[PDB]
Amino acid sequence: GAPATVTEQGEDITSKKDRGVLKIVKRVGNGEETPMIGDKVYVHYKGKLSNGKKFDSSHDRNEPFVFSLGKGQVIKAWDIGVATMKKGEIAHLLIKPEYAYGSAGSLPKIPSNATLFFEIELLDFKG
Ligand SMILES: COc1ccc(CC[C@H]2OC(=O)[C@@H]3CCCCN3C(=O)[C@@H](C3CCCCC3)NC(=O)C(C)(C)N(C)C(=O)COc3cccc2c3)cc1OC
Repeated sequence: GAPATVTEQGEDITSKKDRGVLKIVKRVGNGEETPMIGDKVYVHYKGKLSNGKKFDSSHDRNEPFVFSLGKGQVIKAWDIGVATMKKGEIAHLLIKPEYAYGSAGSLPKIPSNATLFFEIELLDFKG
């Protein structure tokens, strides 16, 4: 499945080069601009525990998810990952626990020491 292909083939997009955030581009975006630190970002997403049978279904797929990039409003992996995405891009991210919920997790849905998998679609961004 996609987590194994991303662990196998994914690009390391970390500063540390610890393969803690691994990326495969699923749909090539528009042009060359990526969102910048402090921009509002608008995405759709699907997340799961990387071992997980199905994507989590507990958010509205219609409504864009919105956050301010690089401001610690999301797990570290998203501040890293989304910054790399072109408008219209769909990417896969495979994330080690130190770029997600670490030792604490976030019970019940996210256990301690959880590796996560996302599909993200970058819809738009604005300064
Ligand atoms: C700076 O560090 C953090 C900042 C914010 C948080 C709160 C959780 C945060 O969730 C996320 O960052 C990620 C990525 C953005 C989409 C939602 N996130 C999820 O982890 C998913 C998760 C993926 C694994 C499968 C189970 C679900 N969570 C969600 O999809 C749900 C709907 C379950 N969830 C509670 C939220 O999306 C709550 O809304 C958020 C809004 C902003 C940031 C976070 C969550 C946690 C942080 O560190 C642990």
